[PDB]
Amino acid sequence: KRYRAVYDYSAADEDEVSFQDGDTIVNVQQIDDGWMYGTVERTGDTGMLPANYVEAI
Repeated sequence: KRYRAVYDYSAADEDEVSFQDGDTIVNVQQIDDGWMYGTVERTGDTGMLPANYVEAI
């Protein structure tokens, strides 16, 4: 269920999350081909994140 961010990402809107390279994303569920939903542990931010910006741990 855990992923690691490989690049920084800045949320475009309220439903996305922001994160930094190296952040762990947990409780990840897949939404579609482009997008997952999960929580950036370090900030507590939960929401949509682009799948290309993370990798499964």
